[PDB]
Amino acid sequence: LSNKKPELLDMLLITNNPYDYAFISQGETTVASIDDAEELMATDNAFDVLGFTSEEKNSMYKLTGAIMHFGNMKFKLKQREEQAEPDGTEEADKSAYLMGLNSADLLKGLCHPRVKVGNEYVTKGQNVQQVIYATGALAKAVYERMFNWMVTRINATLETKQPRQYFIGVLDIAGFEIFDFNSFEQLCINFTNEKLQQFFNHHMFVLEQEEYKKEGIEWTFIDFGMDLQACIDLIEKPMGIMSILEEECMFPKATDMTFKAKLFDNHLGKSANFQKPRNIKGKPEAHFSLIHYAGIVDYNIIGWLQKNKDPLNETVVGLYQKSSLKLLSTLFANKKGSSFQTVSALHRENLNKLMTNLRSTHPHFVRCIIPNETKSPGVMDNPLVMHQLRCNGVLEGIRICRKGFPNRILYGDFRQRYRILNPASRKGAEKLLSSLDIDHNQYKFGHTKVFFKAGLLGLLEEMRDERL
Amino acid sequence: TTALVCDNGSGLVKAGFAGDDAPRAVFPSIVGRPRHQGVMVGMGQKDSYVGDEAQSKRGILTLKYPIEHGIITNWDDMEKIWHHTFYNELRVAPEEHPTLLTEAPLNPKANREKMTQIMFETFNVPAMYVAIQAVLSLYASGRTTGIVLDSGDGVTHNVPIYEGYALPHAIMRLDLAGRDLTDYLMKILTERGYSFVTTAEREIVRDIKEKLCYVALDFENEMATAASSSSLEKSYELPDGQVITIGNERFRCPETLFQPSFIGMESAGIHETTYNSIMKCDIDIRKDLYANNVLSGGTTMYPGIADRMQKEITALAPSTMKIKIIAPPERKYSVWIGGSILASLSTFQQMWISKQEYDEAGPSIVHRKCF
Amino acid sequence: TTALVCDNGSGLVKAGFAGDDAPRAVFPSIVGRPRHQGVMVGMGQKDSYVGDEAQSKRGILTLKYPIEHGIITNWDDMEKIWHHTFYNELRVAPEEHPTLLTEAPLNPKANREKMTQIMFETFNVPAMYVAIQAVLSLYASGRTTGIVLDSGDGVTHNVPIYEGYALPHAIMRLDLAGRDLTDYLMKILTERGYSFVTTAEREIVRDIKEKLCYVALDFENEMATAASSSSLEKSYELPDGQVITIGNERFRCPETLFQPSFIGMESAGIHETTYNSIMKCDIDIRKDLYANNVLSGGTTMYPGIADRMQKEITALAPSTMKIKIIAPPERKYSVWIGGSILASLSTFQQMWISKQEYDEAGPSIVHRKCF
Ligand SMILES: Nc1ncnc2c1ncn2[C@@H]1O[C@H](COP(=O)(O)OP(=O)(O)O)[C@@H](O)[C@H]1O
Ligand SMILES: Nc1ncnc2c1ncn2[C@@H]1O[C@H](COP(=O)(O)OP(=O)(O)O)[C@@H](O)[C@H]1O
Ligand SMILES: [Mg+2]
Ligand SMILES: [Mg+2]
Repeated sequence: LSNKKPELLDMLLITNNPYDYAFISQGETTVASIDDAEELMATDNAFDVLGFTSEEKNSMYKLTGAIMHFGNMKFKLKQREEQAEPDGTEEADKSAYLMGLNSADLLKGLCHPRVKVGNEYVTKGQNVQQVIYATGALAKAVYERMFNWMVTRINATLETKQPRQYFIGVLDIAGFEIFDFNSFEQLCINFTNEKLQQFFNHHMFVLEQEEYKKEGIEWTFIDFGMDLQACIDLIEKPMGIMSILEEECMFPKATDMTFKAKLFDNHLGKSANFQKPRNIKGKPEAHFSLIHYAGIVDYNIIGWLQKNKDPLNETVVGLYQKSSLKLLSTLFANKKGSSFQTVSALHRENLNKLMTNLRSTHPHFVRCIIPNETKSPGVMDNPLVMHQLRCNGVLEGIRICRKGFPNRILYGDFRQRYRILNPASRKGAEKLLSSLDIDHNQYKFGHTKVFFKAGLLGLLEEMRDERL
Repeated sequence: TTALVCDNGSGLVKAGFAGDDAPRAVFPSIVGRPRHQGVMVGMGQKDSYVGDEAQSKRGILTLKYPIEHGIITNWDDMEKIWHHTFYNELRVAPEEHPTLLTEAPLNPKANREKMTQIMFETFNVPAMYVAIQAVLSLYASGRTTGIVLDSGDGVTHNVPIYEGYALPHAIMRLDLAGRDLTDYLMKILTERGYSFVTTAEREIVRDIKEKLCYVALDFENEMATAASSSSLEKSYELPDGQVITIGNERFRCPETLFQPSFIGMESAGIHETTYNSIMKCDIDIRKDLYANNVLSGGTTMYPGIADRMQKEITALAPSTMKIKIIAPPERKYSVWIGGSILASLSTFQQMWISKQEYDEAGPSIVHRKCF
Repeated sequence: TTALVCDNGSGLVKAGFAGDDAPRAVFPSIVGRPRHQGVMVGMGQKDSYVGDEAQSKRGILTLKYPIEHGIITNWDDMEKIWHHTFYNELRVAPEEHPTLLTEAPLNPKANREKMTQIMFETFNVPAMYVAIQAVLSLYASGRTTGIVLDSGDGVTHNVPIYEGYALPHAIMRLDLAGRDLTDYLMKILTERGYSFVTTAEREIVRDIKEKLCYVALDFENEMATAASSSSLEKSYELPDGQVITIGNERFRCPETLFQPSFIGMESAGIHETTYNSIMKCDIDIRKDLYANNVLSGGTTMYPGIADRMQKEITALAPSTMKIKIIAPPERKYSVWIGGSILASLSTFQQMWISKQEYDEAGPSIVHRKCF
């Protein structure tokens, strides 16, 4: 939308006003503390001198302009019939020219989709709401496919033909983001971070059990996965929130109030995690609350049904496959029904793919936090850091570590160093530790590493310094 | 668990997995046997041709419909049809696929009992369920109220639903359907010189009915128009030649649905049965039923049936109320779409009749709390 | 703090906060259960519809009034009504809000005791109080003397008050009220061929009674006029068309209040009970009582009831006496306005029944000095 590149605006038929497009105007038009012109220059400079040429960059700009253009058709309902017909056959012409498609064919495919029954083909009637959902699904799908194609092209430019063995993975995903107006996207992010925390806890339990088998003694051999699986079952398992939303999307006459009513009828009191919303600090409104790993989070219901439906039209996809553009590359391949497609299902399958990819590699966890909301390192807000630490589970992780016997020291080093606690190999170490007035239940004897309860070593060493 | 959905219907069998918007296999419910002797030795013809192959061999076989009006009358043909559907068409193993079966209202309970017995003991399905055609049709239309008219090939029935609550005392069933229309088409074509007697010519007359028949908005005026002008005459291609010209018989055949006295029936037309069924309901829900008249079934696909029925109902209904008839393009496959939608719901998972429950409760499990 | 002024009444629950000018939430006091079975699965209908929601589903629900004649007969339904009123119509948590309840005179002590127990236990209100529906109506009229006639839907009582001192021995209670008028209208509508039997059609007949009925100045003259002329006939449109015209049955329904023998009752008419209660009092306070006849309640909203009542009472009263009837436009909501005024008084703050006092003195504390 910046005006410093008139060629894109000219070829994309853009009026330079963000308020003229419903896909963009419903949010924030512009903000300060940013100059998108410099970012555009950086991005198109990167695109120019790279593996690929500039004609496909122009094609991508055309595709994003068409995506902007889809938020303009009217689709007035026909008289005495539930069928929907278009009114503004101008933006449709622009979109067809941008994709190289036929405007009449695109309008006919949108208004009258065709489905193959048995061995023949039949048409389906669709009112304004169904075609609106279909065009929104088409726009979001083409955007995602364009992004995936760009990522694949960058990757194909990147690699070199040296043999590859046992790669090293680096991942960065946002954490337990919590606002005052939590919604469906926040729920998805929280679910992803919940799965990541479950994976971390399972890895820590595996390491602890490996240490126990190395020492031959198991202490509290209960897996920590069940301590956290309750929220995942509330979210992912059948009869959960996602499944109820998915089945409500397909119900004939379903609204958000009905969704909340069914959630309460299915989970209020049946599961400990689910609970009624709370009214604190004068928050706008809440509908239901969950006790996540970081604490109590309250969500909002309004808008979930509209943003979860993903009805992907098939005749429009077939039209896309016949364009004179990159649409063939984007839509090269396209069994659950087209209508029975939801954002939640795709998110769940992508999360499962990510988890099954990550399970094969040994993880390494790095936690990053922001100390100050502003850019001044001098001052750092205590509540913000407390909330971020609670979300990241560093305190939870250290408490899990200290729940068992984290204090382990070598026997010979203990014998030759800590004997000064009360100044005057296994048997000698045992005699030395039993001669220092130490309760037998607090420690556990082994062969190489001795298990000590938290705090015993600190008290032993702090009194040793006094006796020096 | 990719539950299976089937729709035996009448005259057409359509089946496919749940979660889809289109049946994967549609073929007539016809079983045929050879009637001649056969002289060629070594080819080894099979003793029965079932499904679509019987239409290919239509000229040498004797086609038989295992169901007359909803009720199965020849069961062995029904195991044959179900085996064909499960193996030759879908290529699935029914040992791990729950099956949803669709059944018409107001039928003998022995029919449902035998369906469940066949499903559980012959094919060994882990679970199954039997549902009503009209409720599934109303699922597929995205509605929650409105009287729905389901006219297929075996039986025509109207079921009024309001806010998801059925009105069983107002459910009406009429046995007039497509097969009677085909028989009347033969009986009315025999007066022009065209005689169709064999069961193979049943299919030709049915094709003529499907391709060249329409419902007229008016009858007397249309008869006067056809009796003078020749603009209503069309020609048809028989599978060997000798084109035939059909005149006023193209709109006289579907008039049986509105004038059932043509075939000697005593009842009234569908336009009157629907109005009576609406009037049997409560006075506080007649508005939504009037404004949400839903059509389904293959027989309701005649060009111009919706306009004629709307005109007749408006003539019957009070003049101060709007009348709206919903006729989507996919009336024929609406019931299967509704069945797939219902089977895809997660709240339906606890309404299956499991194998253990069936073994515990006997064949009479169908009519218990589990429907 | 703020106090809540409720008015259970009979057939209409109206509630709000103390200090307001009009009730915030007014809705019928009915509870409806689905009498059918429900074929659509997954929707999950609730098993009980309460309040004005049950009015939207009159065609699939049966309506039951938890209050028949002033007294509460079904207590679970009344608890549901109260929960709905406190949590949906007002959306206010009652744990920190005193409530002011109302009830009719001459009711069983068990009703009041159970009302107090329910209020103190189920909802745990900090304080509560019960007031007579006639004292509040006198408060809302800006008066301090004169009788008041609170003819509602369940009961019709006439409480005389002079100079703020009530006369318990002259209180007359009559059970003829709006519900009996609606039933009589049902009975006499069959005379014209219209049959209203279902509980849903009770609401319709009530609507005709509210809209078209009026009180005639002279019964016999109007009988002669209606028989000969036809200018009294008006038409009403039913929820499904088929407009109905009611003639002589227009002023016959509210005549039962003045001619109780129509519905088999033995007691005298409202005009006669008022005069009897006037003469039941002393002789030095009859002038103010004659000159300050106050009317309230929903049933007193018929056009021309005040003129007929004044004519009858003037015929009964001595010729040298002045008669005035006070009929403000807001008769129906007068009791709630009076209750809000009473709860807003500063001297009333010491008359609440505290929770500690209830726990110390048992449910019988209400009949004690703390009324
Ligand atoms: N286009 C059409 N015009 C007229 N009649 C049709 C048309 N298509 C199908 N039919 C009639 O509908 C019948 C098929 O009914 P069907 O929908 O299969 O019932 P079911 O689903 O209960 O088996 C056929 O017998 C045929 O006569
Ligand atoms: N304009 C009117 N004409 C005749 N009857 C009316 C009118 N308005 C209300 N009513 C009757 O009054 C009744 C309402 O009385 P109401 O004051 O609510 O009694 P309560 O105070 O006991 O709840 C209704 O049942 C209705 O039939
Ligand atoms: Mg059918
Ligand atoms: Mg009252």
